[PDB]
Amino acid sequence: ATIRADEISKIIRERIEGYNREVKVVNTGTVLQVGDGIARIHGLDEVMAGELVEFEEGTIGIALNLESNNVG
Amino acid sequence: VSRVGSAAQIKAMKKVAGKLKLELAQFAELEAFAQFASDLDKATQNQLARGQRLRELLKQPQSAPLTVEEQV
Amino acid sequence: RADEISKIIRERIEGYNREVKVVNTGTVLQVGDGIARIHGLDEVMAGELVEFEEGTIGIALNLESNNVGVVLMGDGLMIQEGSSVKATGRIAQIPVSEAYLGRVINALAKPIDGRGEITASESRLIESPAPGIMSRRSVYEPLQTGLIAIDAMIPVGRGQRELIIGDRQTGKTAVATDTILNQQGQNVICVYVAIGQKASSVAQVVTNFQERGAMEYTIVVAETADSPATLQYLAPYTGAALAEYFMYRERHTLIIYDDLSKQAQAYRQMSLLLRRPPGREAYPGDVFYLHSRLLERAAKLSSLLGEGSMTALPIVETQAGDVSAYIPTNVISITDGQIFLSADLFNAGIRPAINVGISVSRVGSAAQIKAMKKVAGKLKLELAQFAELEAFAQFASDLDKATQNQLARGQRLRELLKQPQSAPLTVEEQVMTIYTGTNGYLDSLELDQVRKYLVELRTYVKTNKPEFQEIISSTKTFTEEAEALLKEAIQEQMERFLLQ
Amino acid sequence: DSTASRYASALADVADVTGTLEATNSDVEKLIRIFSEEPVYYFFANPVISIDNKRSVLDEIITTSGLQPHTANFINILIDSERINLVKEILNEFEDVFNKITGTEVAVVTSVVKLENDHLAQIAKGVQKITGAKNVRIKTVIDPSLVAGFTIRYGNEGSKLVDMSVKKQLEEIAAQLEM
Amino acid sequence: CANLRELRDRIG
Amino acid sequence: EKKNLGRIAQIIGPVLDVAFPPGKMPNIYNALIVKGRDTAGQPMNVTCEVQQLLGNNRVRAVAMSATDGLTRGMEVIDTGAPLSVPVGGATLGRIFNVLGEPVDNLGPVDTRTTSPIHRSAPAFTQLDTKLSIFETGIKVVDLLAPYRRGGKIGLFGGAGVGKTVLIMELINNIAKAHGGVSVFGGVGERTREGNDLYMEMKESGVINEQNIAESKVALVYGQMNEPPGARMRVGLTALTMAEYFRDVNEQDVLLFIDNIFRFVQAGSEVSALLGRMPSAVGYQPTLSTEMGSLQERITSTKEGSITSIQAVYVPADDLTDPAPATTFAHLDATTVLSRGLAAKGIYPAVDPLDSTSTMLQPRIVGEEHYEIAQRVKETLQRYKELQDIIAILGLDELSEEDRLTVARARKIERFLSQPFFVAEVFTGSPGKYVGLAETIRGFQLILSGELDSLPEQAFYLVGNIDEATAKAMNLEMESKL
Amino acid sequence: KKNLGRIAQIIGPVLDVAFPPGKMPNIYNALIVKGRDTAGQPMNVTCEVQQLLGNNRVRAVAMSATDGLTRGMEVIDTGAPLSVPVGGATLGRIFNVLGEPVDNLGPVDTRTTSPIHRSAPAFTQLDTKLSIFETGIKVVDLLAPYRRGGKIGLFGGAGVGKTVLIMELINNIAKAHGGVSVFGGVGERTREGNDLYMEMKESGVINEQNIAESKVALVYGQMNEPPGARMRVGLTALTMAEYFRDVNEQDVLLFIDNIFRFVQAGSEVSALLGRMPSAVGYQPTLSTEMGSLQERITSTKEGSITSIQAVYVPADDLTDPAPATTFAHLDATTVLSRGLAAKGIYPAVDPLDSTSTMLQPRIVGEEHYEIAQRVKETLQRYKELQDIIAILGLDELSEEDRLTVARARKIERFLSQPFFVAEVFTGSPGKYVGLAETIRGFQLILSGELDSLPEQAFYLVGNIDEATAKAMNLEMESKL
Ligand SMILES: Nc1ncnc2c1ncn2[C@@H]1O[C@H](COP(=O)(O)OP(=O)(O)OP(=O)(O)O)[C@@H](O)[C@H]1O
Ligand SMILES: Nc1ncnc2c1ncn2[C@@H]1O[C@H](COP(=O)(O)OP(=O)(O)O)[C@@H](O)[C@H]1O
Repeated sequence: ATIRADEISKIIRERIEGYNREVKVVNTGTVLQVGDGIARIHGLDEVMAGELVEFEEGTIGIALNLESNNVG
Repeated sequence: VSRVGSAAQIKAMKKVAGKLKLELAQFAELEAFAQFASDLDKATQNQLARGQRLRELLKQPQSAPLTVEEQV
Repeated sequence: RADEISKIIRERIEGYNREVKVVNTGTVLQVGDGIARIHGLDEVMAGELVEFEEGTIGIALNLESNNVGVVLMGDGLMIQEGSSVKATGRIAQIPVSEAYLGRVINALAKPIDGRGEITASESRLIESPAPGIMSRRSVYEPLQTGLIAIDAMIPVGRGQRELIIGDRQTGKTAVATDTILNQQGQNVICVYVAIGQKASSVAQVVTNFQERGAMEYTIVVAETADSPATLQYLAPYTGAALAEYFMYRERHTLIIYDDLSKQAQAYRQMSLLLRRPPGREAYPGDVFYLHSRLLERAAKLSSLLGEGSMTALPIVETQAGDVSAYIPTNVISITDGQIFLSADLFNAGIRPAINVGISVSRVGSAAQIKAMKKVAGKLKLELAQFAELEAFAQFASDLDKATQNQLARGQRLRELLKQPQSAPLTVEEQVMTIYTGTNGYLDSLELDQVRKYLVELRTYVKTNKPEFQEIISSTKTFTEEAEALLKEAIQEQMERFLLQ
Repeated sequence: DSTASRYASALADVADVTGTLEATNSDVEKLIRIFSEEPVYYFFANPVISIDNKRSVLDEIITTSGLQPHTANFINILIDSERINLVKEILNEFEDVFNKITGTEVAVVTSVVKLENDHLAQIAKGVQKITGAKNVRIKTVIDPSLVAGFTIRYGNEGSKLVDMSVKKQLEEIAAQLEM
Repeated sequence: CANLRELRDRIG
Repeated sequence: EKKNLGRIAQIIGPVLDVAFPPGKMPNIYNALIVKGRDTAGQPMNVTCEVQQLLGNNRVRAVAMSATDGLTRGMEVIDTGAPLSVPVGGATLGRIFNVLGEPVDNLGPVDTRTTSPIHRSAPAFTQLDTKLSIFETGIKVVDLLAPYRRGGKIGLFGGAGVGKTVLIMELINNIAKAHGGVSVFGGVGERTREGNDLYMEMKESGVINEQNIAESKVALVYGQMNEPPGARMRVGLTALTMAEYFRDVNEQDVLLFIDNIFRFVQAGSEVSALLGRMPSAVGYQPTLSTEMGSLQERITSTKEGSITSIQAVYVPADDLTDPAPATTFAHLDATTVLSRGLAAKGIYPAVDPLDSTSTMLQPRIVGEEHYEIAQRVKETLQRYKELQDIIAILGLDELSEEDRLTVARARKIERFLSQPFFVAEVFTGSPGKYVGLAETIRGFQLILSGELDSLPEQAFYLVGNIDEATAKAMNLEMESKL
Repeated sequence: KKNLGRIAQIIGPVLDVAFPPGKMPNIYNALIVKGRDTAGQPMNVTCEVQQLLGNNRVRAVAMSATDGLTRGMEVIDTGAPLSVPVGGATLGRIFNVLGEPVDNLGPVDTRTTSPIHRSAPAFTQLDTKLSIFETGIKVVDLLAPYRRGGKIGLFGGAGVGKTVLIMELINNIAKAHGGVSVFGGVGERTREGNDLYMEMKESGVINEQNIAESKVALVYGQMNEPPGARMRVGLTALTMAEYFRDVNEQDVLLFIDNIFRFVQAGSEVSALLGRMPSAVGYQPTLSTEMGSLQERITSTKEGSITSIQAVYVPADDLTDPAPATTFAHLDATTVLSRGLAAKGIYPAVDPLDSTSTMLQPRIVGEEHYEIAQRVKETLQRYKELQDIIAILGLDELSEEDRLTVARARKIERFLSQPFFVAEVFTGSPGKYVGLAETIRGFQLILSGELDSLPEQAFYLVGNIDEATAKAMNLEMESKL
């Protein structure tokens, strides 16, 4: 995708502070593009396909389709 | 339909039955229109008979070769 | 004068002195066969028509982030993909004046007849907010459409946007022209915009107007086929901006569009080129918004605004005679009623082919004058009863005399309805016609001779009883003297018609 | 925005949060001068070339020109993801984003002849006053199109344009037609 | 429409 | 809320994609006004709401007014909350557009109290149990096809059939008999018909031009001029303006949402504009969800009922396609206004036979009401059948066990016609409100067999059945002369 | 010119070429590609620029086959919008869309070449003289008269007519018209193009002995050409006709066959071009392209381009966009129906649907107008009684309406015609019958004076006198 969901300026700042540096984010992710009931979360590499991810307000989400960077 | 017409038939075929396509496609209308009938004259009572005997003779059992005279 | 002509040039040469303004100027990324996805125009309002280095003016609709996607109002062959295109502070306006009366124009409001160049200092913006509900009023006065079918059973009052919708080739253009040709004694400035119609048909219509003499007051905004997509899109709005001026200056008007299906087709063109997501039938997102924006600016203004009235009368060409398609159902939801010109009733000899049934009018009898309010009531009732008894049309075999008389009178009433081509029936004649038909006074004649009898009766009346003219034109109520005069005239004409 | 503008804004935010801004801009100029000259651009594109070889030659071309460390990580991430084929456009829009963040705005003055530095600084005063930028940068281009004076192409990207030039006689003859 | 128009004709 | 200045990055037609600083972002449906500049030289501000988020701080927002003249980079200001609608006793009489500014030019409305448009649903504990009949005051509706208070109601009949006098009667009878007020919620209302309705109101005493805040209607007119985001949200604007009435005065409210198919049409328009891939026949994918969000806040909360009356216009006349399907999945009483009956003059033109309601069942209405309603529907079925044959045989030739049926059928068909508190401006009849008990006993007396001697035109345009006997006794007095 | 191109991508027939930045061709600018052939080095395939993509590359549709083109092949822009050779030299030769001779005779001269995609004629100069036309066909001279110097449309299903009718119409008129005819095989099948070329050269129209004399000038962009070619062979025919109407001052008669190909090829290229799909599958700019063809056909005070486009209705979808946009442009439309062909009534012209704006009475003659109205009304009554007849039996209707049914049968069979070019399909010789003769026939048919003849006596008959003779023939054959 030319406009990938993992292309927010703040998000790529997080990756550009360290290229091949200190161990990645384990379980903390900033939600982005929370639109049609489908929030694309950056990070969360420990998420099992089908996880029960919680949000800030307290709205539960199933992590069905999780791509290379965004765990949608 | 045939877009080449009877120009792609033998002279015998065009002589014996070249008007056969239109005559028969016309008989189809007179058949579908005189299925329901009242006070049919002799013109219709004999024209439908001719058209019936003109439809009934195309019943080729497959894989049986008919030489050109056997159609003429 | 051989050098005085060049001396005239010195006036403007010394006049224009060119203060330093800001022109929003960006480069052209992409010319897309009608669209020019120019880049860099930041402070350009959505709708400012831009002008290129080659004078190919075009409107800027699709303002994406990194490329303002403009559409070209001309044949854009000369754009060079790098020619710096400048913006203009214009918001797609057109000049408007009284002197447009009679000269056919394009969407640029530039005269295409060529027999002059109209001057104008007043300019009405082509898109504009429609009359608000504080200013709009209810429909009082009727617009005589010249047809008995669309002025007795289904009226069209001034300010009501009826809909001439029907099958392909049924008489929509001919009925709209019959209305514009009748609208001669009255003061309505009838603007007839033609979208996508061929050049030859627009020539035939303008020469018909000039032959009938009704071209004194008719701006035929003409959009030929090879005219680009933007002009076939903009033409209804151009005619609307002319008629809105003529309405806001107290003059009742009548704007008759042509092929709103073709207008929406041109919008489909320019949007799908501009890459806007398509809805049903591939028509773009805002079709309904579009048709409303040019079609809901047509109504009667109030007393404090000037009493004027823009009475739209669109023509929506629907194929296979249906209303299920996107454009006909949208414009039917927008328009106060509709008339259905059916090709079956057209080929069956009923000209105009106005469907007497489903073709409802939302205003109802509030638009008709008192004479019509009295007579067309019985006409509508008897046509309803005849349409109910249309199944017994041939099978009425010596049946009850109520049935037989009612069916015969209905059969005669539909030949009252049908009327010749471009024949305008001034109300003073059509009231007497509908009366003569609905009160059995022509039950004696067969189905064939009703037309000849009625033409001869109308001639004899309008030549030998001119008090009926005073009554119907001035008093506008079918009172006792007019009724008795009409009865006596019918009797005398029936006698001399029997004498043949 | 565009993807290139997003990457440029990332690099500009880094040049902000780390005190290496002007060095970052000079390094980006060096880097776009590098990623011109089609052979090297085609080398960093054309994904058949192994990623290890690509990043190794990247390390070498960093340690040759001596770029800032963070912009080296930036181009390395560009190679890591499959969006390296945009690198020229990214480095191109970096001038836009860097200037917008730093507060400098570019004004392109096009004159028939070379414009003197004092009057160029006066034009800088004017553009600075009308726009509201700190250190307005005037990159002049000698053009034979005009006749007498200058055009100012200040703004976001070309958008605003003021000029005393051949546009004068152009408007004169065009509104002289008046038809 | 050769599918819808035929059914409109049949319903008529 | 905050000076959340962003730039209006992309403006495609009506949809205007605005960007925002990375700190603060307006969430979905959070209205935002842009500090726009018109071509004329006045700073008119066209309001918008965030229909969709697109991730890179750019919230795709649809406009409540024309976008002709919005430069990119214009200051867009967040409100922090959905579109504030000026609810209250103040908004009782004036006309409103979607953003909540009176367009009837009378004056400003007290914005001291305002509720957001997109307040969520009521709760399971807050919903009411008893399926309570809603006494309208029309004999036809109250007998044959009752309306559910807190439910939904469909007026299938078009305009020209008498829909405007019917809704005016319903509003005036709500203000007279019940304690509540109504809210006409015209969604995509053709402006000519809008001014028609407004003048009919002002001349029918429904709203007083001399006395506002004493009137009985909260007009919300979303004209079809306005962009698709506007006439879509006009339904929800009327809904919250009526929900304030419900949950603040505990009174029965009526929503006369104009034909729902325009609301679903506007939803399709705005979704095709947002580019979200279209669903079946062409309405939005979130058709069920959106129309349910419009018609689920129509519920009789413990505070008070908010029963609505929603015209429905089937396209191409099918119950099959999704928009009428998803609407009729919600309606609780469907009453069609019949054009032929209107032309006859049996006002109100509501068709007694084809109209139906889910409330009609005996456990809901009453066993005697269900019995008399089913018997009246069977009698009118018998008359619709024998209308064929009374032309051929005559009223005398056919059997005199069903000549009684035809006679009582004429009596019922006339007795269903009721003079209205609104028709006084046209004809001069005073107007009678008929309770449910009164029309029940009247129809029981008509159909049981007592009043087989009263003339047929004594039941026409009369209220209670004793008033019909009074009409017949007056005709008997005048029979000698 | 000299601006080398270096073609970047070749996605099917649409190839986009990355020009240098300063030197970029305009839209609709011919691009001869100096490319290799399958065998051998030299080959010139032509392309016209359709849009400028803005990455220094422009999208161009291919006029020749797209096979054999290399990514990186040199290509120059001509700077001239695909000029086509016209004049006295174009008479007699079959022309490609490129503007070349296809008949392997001596090549044409380039003395009077003309651009192919030019602006429309302005409305200020439009000759509108309404004059009826006598083609020769009974029905479409009576039921739907044609406008001389005006567009005419032979709509129809796939194979109902519209090419045998075009052949008979050219066989009739192309001799009579002093001005030449410019037949355009826009996406027509090649074998019918062969038949038309042979029929022209045998009918003295081509005059193979003196090729420079012919009253016809063909262009073939026939069915087997790349979608670029069918997109513009209509414009080639239009350019030849527009030259013969702008300069030679003679009224010309262009026959375009299957104008629907001019829209379908536009569809196949617009799909690849990047333009979004419209309704049922055609291009977005269907209407503007169709108008760009149809508007250039107008009588313009220097002559009169009468034209008969054999529009193809896609599977008789008479509501489809491709005929729905052409109905607006076509004056004397003529909808041919498969329904009235399946029963053998040829030509398959519908009596009802085929309508013309030359059936106004003051234009066509009062008695002719009245006969046309009565024929159309009788056929409409028959089409309305088709439901009662088919279900409830022929007898269950009235005995005056039965006379109207038999009269409608007589009429709809009498408006059959033996064409001269359709003798190979009929087997019977052709009879050319004038206008006044068919009026005099219909008067006696629907006046009830001769309702005794058998229905087959009115089938495939030239004139009413030949119908009377066939009645005698049939009554003798009945007993014999
Ligand atoms: N009263 C009438 N008498 C005779 N002919 C009529 C009458 N009304 C309409 N017509 C016929 O209608 C035809 C023209 O109608 P019209 O131009 O509306 O068809 P159309 O093709 O649908 O219009 P458009 O080109 O705008 O779509 C003429 O051929 C004319 O014969
Ligand atoms: N007058 C006629 N007599 C007999 N057959 C005909 C006649 N007219 C048309 N046909 C048949 O119908 C077909 C229609 O012509 P055709 O060339 O198929 O049209 P298209 O070019 O649209 O396919 C012809 O091929 C022919 O076989």
